[PDB]
Amino acid sequence: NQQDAQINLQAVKKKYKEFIRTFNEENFFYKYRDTLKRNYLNGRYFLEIEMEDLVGFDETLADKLNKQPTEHLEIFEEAAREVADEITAPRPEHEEHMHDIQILL
Amino acid sequence: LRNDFYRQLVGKRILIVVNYDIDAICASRILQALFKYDHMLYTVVPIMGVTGLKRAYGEHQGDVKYVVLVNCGGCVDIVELLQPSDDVTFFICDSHRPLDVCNIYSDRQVCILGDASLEENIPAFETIFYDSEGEDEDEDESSDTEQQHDDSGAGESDQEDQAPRSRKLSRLERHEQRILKQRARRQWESERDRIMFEYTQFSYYGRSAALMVFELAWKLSKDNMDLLWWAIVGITEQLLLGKIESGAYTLELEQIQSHVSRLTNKTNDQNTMSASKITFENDLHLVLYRHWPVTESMRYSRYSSCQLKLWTLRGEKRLHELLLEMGLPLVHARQTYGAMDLVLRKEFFSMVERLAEKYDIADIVYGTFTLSYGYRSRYAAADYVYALLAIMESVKKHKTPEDCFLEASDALSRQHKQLLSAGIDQAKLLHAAVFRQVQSSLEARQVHSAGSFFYYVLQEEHAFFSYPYALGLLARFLLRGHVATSRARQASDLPLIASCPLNASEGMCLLVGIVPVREDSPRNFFGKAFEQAAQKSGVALLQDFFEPAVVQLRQSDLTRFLDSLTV
Repeated sequence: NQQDAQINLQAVKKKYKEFIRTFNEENFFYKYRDTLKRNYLNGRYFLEIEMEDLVGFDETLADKLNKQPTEHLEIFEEAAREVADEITAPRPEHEEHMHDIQILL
Repeated sequence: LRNDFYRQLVGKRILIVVNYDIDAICASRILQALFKYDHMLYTVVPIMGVTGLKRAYGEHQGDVKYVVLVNCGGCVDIVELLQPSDDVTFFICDSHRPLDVCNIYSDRQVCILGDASLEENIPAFETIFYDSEGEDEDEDESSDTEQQHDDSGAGESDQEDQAPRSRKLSRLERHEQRILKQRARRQWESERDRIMFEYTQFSYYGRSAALMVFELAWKLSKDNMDLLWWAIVGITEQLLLGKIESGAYTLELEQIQSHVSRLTNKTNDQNTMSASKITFENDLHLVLYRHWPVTESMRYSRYSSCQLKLWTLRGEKRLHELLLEMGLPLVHARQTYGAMDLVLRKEFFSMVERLAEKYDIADIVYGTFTLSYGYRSRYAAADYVYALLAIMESVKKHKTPEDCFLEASDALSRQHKQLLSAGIDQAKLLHAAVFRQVQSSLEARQVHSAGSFFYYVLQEEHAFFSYPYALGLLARFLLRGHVATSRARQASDLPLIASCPLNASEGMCLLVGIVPVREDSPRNFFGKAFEQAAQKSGVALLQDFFEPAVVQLRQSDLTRFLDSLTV
């Protein structure tokens, strides 16, 4: 973990993790949380995503996402399960066990 | 002013917003807003023509005293137009400015917002209606007509030595008892030199339709960002100083920025999603930098193209050579500008602005604004208006004209946007269908000069060119097209006409007038110029539009009318 750039942590640390909690418009639809949870409910274990949201969010990831996507698109998975397992808790008692998920582009 | 007269505005009204325009909707939706604000119910209207107007008032045969029309007025002594008007309050706010004087005078049922650095038409009524020659509004020596009529004591009154007014010179006879008529006509005609300078040689537009309206609603403490954008739309329509003039561009850089920059409601906390207050930047009238690749949108605008002549190959060769100096990749020249990678699509304009100084183009960059709703994407300055013009979609359902109007006014909200991309798409396909005819018509050598002008005629109907906006656009791409490369430098300056088939309307052969090159302030003859042949032979002509530069004929009753209209 060489915290200068291309680090294992910064992305997952908050950025990807909070992108979705932060993904907002009123009408209170415009997240990927609802879609995620309601997908989980029916055994789906995935969700759908764009690639021009980073322009909605930033100007850096994408020209880094194209370069080493093999890693970024699993940091996505890890961030996904940790940001979703908090909601797997209705209280701490009904994550009988976590589970693995697949992202889309 | 109406910081006093607006305080009249509480009772019932009718708010009419005359025939299709972007000044219209931008100027009117704000006032719809204003007027459901102070708890007034009112009436917005579609206008299909002056007859549409007259039937509209006919359908509103009440005594709605606060009648309102906007962006019109120069049609008649409109008490003659609108007889039952008794003391009814009308409001004119039109930038079609060369308007009658009887509408200006008669301070009864009209609003003289007369404010201009031209004090040139003061007695323009003091002799045409106020004087007359060989007239009946008079007395006779017999005792049966021994009553004093509306004695103006002028030529409007008798000419038989009965004129108590008109006290500049002698009474009985100057050289004869009816030299009254002589001097009457002297002034009449010697200053019809200036009356015919008005309204019978040339027309133009004036000022905004709705920036005055912004200042009106600014004095009531409204910082509606969106209203800045809507008025921006209203101006950027005919900001096109080649289409119809702005002029004030380098003065509104003070005006509007001063409206908006100085009052900074948040100087430190604005890095938020919704409607982060408008900005300003210096960019182009390149069509659609944003959502398309370069190489198609570097190709359908006239000014970028005509100076570099791309509808033939060689333009593409030099094009590629300047992409070379730019060093854009061709793939990148065929992915959407946003779909490009980063650094190129940041530095694009940064380089293009300075090293296009040296290669045949100087007049592409402008000053304008742009903003986000949110995180979807960053809409553009005019890509509304070029989506709007594509909504004038004259389908055969008969409802779609007024319905598309109503749709359009329901578009520029921050809400309805699934249609706005629709407008973009429709616009693009039409935009390169424009180009699709120029090669056909140029190199078929369809440029009929036929004397003192250039002239076009066409053969059947396109849904593009059913209506005339697309038609003026046709004429205004070919013209530069042909006159770049087929001429010496002598004859590049003559005007242009163009037929316009309407297979829909039983055969009428529509036309539009348009002007020669590179004279921004020296504008249309065609405020009246066509009407010469209308007098000389005269056949079923129309001037229905408050837009002047247009007619509608029969299918085939034009050519001899044209031969008369040679001169």
